[PDB]
Amino acid sequence: TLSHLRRTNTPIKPRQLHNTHWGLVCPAETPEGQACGLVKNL
Amino acid sequence: RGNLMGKRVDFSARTVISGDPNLELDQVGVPKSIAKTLTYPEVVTPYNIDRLTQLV
Amino acid sequence: DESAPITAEDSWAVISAFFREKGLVSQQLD
Amino acid sequence: ASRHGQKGTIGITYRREDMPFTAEGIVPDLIINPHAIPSRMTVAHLIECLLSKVAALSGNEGDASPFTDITVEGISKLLREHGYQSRGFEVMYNGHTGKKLMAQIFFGPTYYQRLRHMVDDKIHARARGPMQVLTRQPVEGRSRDGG
Amino acid sequence: SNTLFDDIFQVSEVDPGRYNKVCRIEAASTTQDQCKLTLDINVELFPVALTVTIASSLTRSWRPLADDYDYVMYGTAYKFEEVAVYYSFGGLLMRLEGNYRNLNNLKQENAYLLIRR
Amino acid sequence: FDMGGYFIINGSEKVLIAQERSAGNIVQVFKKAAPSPISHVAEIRSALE
Amino acid sequence: MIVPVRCFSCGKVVGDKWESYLNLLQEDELDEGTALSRLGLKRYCCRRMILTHVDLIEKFLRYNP
Amino acid sequence: VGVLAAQSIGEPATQMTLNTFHFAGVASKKVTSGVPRLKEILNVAKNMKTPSLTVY
Amino acid sequence: FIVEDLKVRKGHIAKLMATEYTWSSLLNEGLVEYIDAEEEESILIAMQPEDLEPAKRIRVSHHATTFTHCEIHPSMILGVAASIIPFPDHNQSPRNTYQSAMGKQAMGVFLTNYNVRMDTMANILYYPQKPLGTTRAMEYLKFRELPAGQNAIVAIACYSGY
Amino acid sequence: MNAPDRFELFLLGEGESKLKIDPDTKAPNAVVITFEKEDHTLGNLIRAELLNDRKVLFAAYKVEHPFFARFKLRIQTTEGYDPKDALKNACNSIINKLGALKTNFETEWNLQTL
Amino acid sequence: SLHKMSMMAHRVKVIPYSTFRLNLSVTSPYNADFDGDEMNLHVPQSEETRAELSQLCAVPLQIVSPQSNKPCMGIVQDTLCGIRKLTLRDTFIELDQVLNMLYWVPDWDGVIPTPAIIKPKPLWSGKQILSVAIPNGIHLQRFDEGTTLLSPKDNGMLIIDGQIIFGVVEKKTVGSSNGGLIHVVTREKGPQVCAKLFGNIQKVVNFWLLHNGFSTGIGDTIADGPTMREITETIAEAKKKVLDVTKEAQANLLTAKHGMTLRESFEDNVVRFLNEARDKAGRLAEVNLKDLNNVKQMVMAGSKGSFINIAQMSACVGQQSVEGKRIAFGFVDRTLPHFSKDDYSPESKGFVENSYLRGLTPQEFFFHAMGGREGLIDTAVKTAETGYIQR
Amino acid sequence: YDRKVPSPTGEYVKEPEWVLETDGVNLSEVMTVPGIDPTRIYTNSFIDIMEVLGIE
Amino acid sequence: EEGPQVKIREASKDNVDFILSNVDLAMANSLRRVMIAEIPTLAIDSVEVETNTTVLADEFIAHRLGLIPLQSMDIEQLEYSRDCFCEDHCDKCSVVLTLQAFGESESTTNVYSKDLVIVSNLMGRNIGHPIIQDKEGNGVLICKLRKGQELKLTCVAKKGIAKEHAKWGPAAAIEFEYDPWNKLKHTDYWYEQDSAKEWPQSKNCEYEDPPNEGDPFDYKAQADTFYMNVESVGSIPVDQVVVRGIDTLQKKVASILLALTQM
DNA sequence: CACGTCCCTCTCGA
RNA sequence: AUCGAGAGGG
Ligand SMILES: Nc1ncnc2c1ncn2[C@@H]1O[C@H](COP(=O)(O)OP(=O)(O)OP(=O)(O)O)[C@@H](O)[C@H]1O
Ligand SMILES: [Mg+2]
Ligand SMILES: [Mg+2]
Ligand SMILES: [Mg+2]
Ligand SMILES: [Zn+2]
Ligand SMILES: [Zn+2]
Repeated sequence: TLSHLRRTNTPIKPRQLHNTHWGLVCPAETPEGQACGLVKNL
Repeated sequence: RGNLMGKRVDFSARTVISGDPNLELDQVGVPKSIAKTLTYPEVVTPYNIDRLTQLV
Repeated sequence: DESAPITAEDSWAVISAFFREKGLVSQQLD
Repeated sequence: ASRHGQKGTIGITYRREDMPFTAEGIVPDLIINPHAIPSRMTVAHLIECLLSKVAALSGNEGDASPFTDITVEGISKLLREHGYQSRGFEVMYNGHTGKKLMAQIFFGPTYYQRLRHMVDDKIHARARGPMQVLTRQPVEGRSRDGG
Repeated sequence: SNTLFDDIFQVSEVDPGRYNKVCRIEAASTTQDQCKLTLDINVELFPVALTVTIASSLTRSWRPLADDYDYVMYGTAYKFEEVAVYYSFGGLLMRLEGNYRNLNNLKQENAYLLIRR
Repeated sequence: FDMGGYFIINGSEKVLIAQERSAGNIVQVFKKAAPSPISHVAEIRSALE
Repeated sequence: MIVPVRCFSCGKVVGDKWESYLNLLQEDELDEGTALSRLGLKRYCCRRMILTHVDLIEKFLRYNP
Repeated sequence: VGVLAAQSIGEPATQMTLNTFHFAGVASKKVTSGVPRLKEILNVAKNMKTPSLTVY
Repeated sequence: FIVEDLKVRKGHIAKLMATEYTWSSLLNEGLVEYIDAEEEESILIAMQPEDLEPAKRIRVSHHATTFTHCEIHPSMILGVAASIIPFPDHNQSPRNTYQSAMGKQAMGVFLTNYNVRMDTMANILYYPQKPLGTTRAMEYLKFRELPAGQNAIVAIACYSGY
Repeated sequence: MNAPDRFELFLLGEGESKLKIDPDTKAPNAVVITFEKEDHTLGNLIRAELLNDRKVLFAAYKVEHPFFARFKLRIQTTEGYDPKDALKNACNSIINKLGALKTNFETEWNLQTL
Repeated sequence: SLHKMSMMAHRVKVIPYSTFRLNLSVTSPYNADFDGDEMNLHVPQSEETRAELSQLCAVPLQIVSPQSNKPCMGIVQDTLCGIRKLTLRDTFIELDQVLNMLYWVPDWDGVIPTPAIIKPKPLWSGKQILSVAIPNGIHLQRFDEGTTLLSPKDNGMLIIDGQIIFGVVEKKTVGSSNGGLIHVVTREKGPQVCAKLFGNIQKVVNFWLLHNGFSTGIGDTIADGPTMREITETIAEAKKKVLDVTKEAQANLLTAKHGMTLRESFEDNVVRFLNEARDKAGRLAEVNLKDLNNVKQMVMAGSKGSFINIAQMSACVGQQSVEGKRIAFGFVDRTLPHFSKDDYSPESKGFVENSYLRGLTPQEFFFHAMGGREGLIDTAVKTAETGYIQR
Repeated sequence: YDRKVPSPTGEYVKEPEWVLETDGVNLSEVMTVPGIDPTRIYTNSFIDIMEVLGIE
Repeated sequence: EEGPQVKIREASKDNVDFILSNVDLAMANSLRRVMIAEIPTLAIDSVEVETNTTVLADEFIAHRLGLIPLQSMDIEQLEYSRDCFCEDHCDKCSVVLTLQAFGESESTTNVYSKDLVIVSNLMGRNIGHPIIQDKEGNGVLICKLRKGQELKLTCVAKKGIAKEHAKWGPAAAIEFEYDPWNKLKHTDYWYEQDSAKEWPQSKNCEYEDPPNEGDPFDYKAQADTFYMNVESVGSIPVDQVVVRGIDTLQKKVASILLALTQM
């Protein structure tokens, strides 16, 4: 449940895990598929 | 391309697969239930008529 | 004694504090 | 699945007498294949199994917290503190014949999770079956007794 | 069907090599200090620190009385090397270097091995 | 333990998924393709808060 | 969700030792592992059987009917 | 043989780029000159991404 | 945190642990700061606190001092689902990116009121157990109070070939 | 679902004889008995107390498959010496061994009291 | 279904529980593991489509592939790991264990092999007992590194008339090797003959491993004993051999390579000073680990595991590569807000000095997390390139 | 590059030889240069090679 | 004394240690197995629920009731429900139990193992009694009720063994060990420095004499003297756990004779 | 300026 | 039911 409420959709690399993602987004929590690194978690 | 080059088909099945070291290479452990839903139209003949009527 | 800096274990009391105010749905609600 | 992406289905079920057993009488709830380790590189799994081994014994919630200086060489010091093999292993005995094993078994608890994937709720099979409205070929899905 | 070879050797060289239950061996024939012999030996049943034979009996299935030695092995020969035979015991090997008893030993694919004291 | 943050609509609990967007009212400088006539472009997404 | 009658990997009965284990720390105020140890749980599969269990039924009987 | 060479060429490509995280950050020539160039090679395309003359 | 010549002290450690029976204090007391990603561009943060000022796991160049801020605890980079991973530093990163999505696939008590709500489909474990391996991040996910699995005696070993 | 009812681990079915003797055509004076509804509780036990039979040649057993509670037992003996008897002479040897354990435990047990 | 082999014909064997069950050796063709994996089943309806499946698409008919003109099935997992464990000289089997093994072979000649060792205590060699499952009429010959005619370390492989002469059985011998046992048996004997071989080995080898057992713990990812004192030095000089070039080009003195700029050049030499050192702590790891190591054992047989794995787990992870190049500067001229600006060191550019055993750092983890994603992207986003080229 | 060529004793032997690689493809002109082997030259641009040396 | 000898080390109402002198391992193990699974025992098998208003679902409370121990001393005089001749069950194969529970007290009201009473005839044989080893003599905690919850059910117990389901498991854990000093080489120890120092000598080590380094391992040594310890959940006392383990294995090998003469 | 792998399992809304 | 939307699995 928690994970769903802190979810980040990103519209259609914008996928690559970015450095500016440190501390603000989970480096591991993201779905394998047409969303890997695109839809992230907080 | 998905109605003629490829169809959904009767006489088909699917389930989780597990590995067996006491099976033979060219085999497939089919769950009982699948073998009660999956059939084969055997033709009645002197060779099989005795087996066939028992099944029935 | 209000003096010494802080340890690795002391930080956890800080984190414990952060949630007791904002929580986990912090941004969703605010 | 353990909490390190350690998925896997049940290949078979065994009773305690068919099962391998430690000398204390303890028996494994779960036997995961040693080959799921080098390729998957889940050393955190091995360490959770060693940590939880002590956590149960001394009876103290073991800090699996990430970035702290908790060594394996210290946990092992605690696991030999409780008289066990410092590295998690234990002379275990062939359940069938009852003789030992010419190798020792890394043992101990590990937090596993039952996942929303039951074979009974996944298996499907069909012959004849219902037929699509317009294409007169099988209907899609297990839900609809399809092909 | 008697002994296909009779000779004795010496405390030459002992080797483990990660192996801790079997050891390779070297040996110098005491009859003529020129007849090499090298082979593996289960040092678990028979340590080392010195006799030898061959023979071929005393086909057909196996059951559980010509044992007069201590450590005995059965195997088969797999090569013939001019200058020396090569034998194997399921997994254990053996090499007897020579040229003299060409008649006693033979190219058979069967033979026992005996060691005495 | 239910922490909320969601709505209830005709029964089902609907969640709002954080929609990400490259901020507006900022100035950005971009190169362009090798065959593109433009050598560079300066962009601003002009929008009122 | 309530004390598991009999330990999983042993068969050891541990459904009775809840309100005993629990009171070995509320009353006697002991070390959890030393309480488990005093409730006769030498094998750690039993130790975890009590130690890891959370007694969620208590947070269930809070509602009305 | 044709529907076979096709699979024989296409299986390892599709299957190699499925075991890329078994080593996590390794890259290598998975998606460097394999998948890329091969796409070029099949489409031909004059705008090659690395026109090299290895002159002896 | 913010640092000069560490802003926050063990004194402020008691200004909180007592109040448990404030955080906005630390914010207005100027001991903490909300740095967005752009304000990060013009700051320097110390990983661990005491470890970054003047056998085991190898470290790096903490001696280069100019710091302006400190990381609360390195763990806080994780999302909820990935936080429950024990020892993610001893794990190939993709393994972490999986267990993150599988912790959402698991079972166990999801709410204490399941008996009283009519939700389409829902699984509940028969005897949930708080894990033996816990991260300090868990106390805040309320995870020991609503576990997701069970501590199974796991024997990593070959046996039948099943 | 497709799981067999637990009791089929020991309860025989329609006509199934607990034991079924077949002659090992391969090697003469050998037999293979298909023990139905049994396992290494009996399997490993009978094989071992057969190995001690001086006039016994071969003694092994395989649980065909862990699903199906049943094992084949192959027994070979010296010429003429019926293997079916070698199983009887091995069985009673077990029961007579067992019976002595019971009485030696019962007496040793009846003494101590704590 | 990217394979002629990904659709095979098997004999039905109705069984309980709701899983399809298939022989562990037919995994590699379908690329199936038993982790929530799902498989289709189709069933013929006429006696001719029947014969069409059994006379063409039968699993044993397909044992050797035209794809790479080699066997596409072979021993894997349990059986492989225990078949080199079994085929040893230290590995002996006594009688009570030997008769069990002999029985499991359904095509057994029912004759007890005269024991390799007789009199002290009738013992049998691992390979010796294995040989009754190998069919008389087989001759195979392989020479490894320094393999002689009197095998030194049970090197290479030689089977003569279906019995093992010397050498340990590993992936090379019993895998899907270009000239492996599987390949030789299917050609000089037949498709269905070899198939029965597959089972005849899975029934014996697995049985032996049952009563020998095999495990793996964190103990097997531990060198620590002056090999971790050795490896750490390799990563120290590597931070100086890469610091060498780091200061060289800091004072212009960088003899730029021809073609690749000073920066490109620098990194190319730098990048391999880590990968050549991190790969040197992975052979320093492999060295200390005894032949009693479990992680080491699985890779020696070829069961599972590779050279890198031992390195990353016990020795050192290594540089993380995203889009080929190292970790770049998302922040202005720096890689992280914990790092000095314009820092080009390997610690900043994404080198994991620690192993998985030691545990990464707050930084080491993130980069390793960046690199993984790049991979997780290949395995989920760049698969549509190759599925389309195939179409 | 280390190219394998037959020694006067007949046995193949590893004799190095210098080679140049480019970042451009003008085959029609670079091959006609004096001082190379116009029989060994090679560009990865198979498109340009079809244009210069024929389809085969 | 008569061959397979014994020697008791310790013994109590729950655990029981003992050494087995001159016995075949392949046999001793087969007894461990019999003890675990194939010893007869009683426990609940069918639970008719008249009214359940608890936070625990029906079959969740069901699942455990069987898991609860029941008296089984004189179990051999209660036929298997399947072997008897009655429609369903009766008194010569089942022991009916009733568990009625209403929570009056505002304070939460616990339902225990004691709280089940038998509504059948025992015929003067020890059976069906909810084995209570509790400190405060309360038994196994089945449920918890609030101010007005309720629970009316009826349990029909039956003879059974752990094979059908481990709730008929009369044994808990079976401590098995032999040859504490690995003299027989039945396991190849694992170490990164020293095998002996890294593996602790077992408790049952003072009983066999150490190996004496300067010696040549004797293959002729065989498995002998097995260090055991059987625990009783209660269902059957720790003597009959081993006595009937020995005795019901007897019947196994003996019924093999039974059908042996029918051939 | 048209393609953008393969299947499979559930949820909901005109 | 059909179209659309989404989340998972291999
Ligand atoms: N997106 C996809 N498209 C096609 N096939 C896929 C896809 N994802 C997975 N597969 C197939 O399913 C399998 C994926 O591997 P799987 O998820 O079983 O993990 P794994 O290799 O066991 O991982 P680990 O290293 O954790 O053990 C392969 O056989 C692959 O062909
Ligand atoms: Mg898989
Ligand atoms: Mg897998
Ligand atoms: Mg996957
Ligand atoms: Zn237990
Ligand atoms: Zn009755």
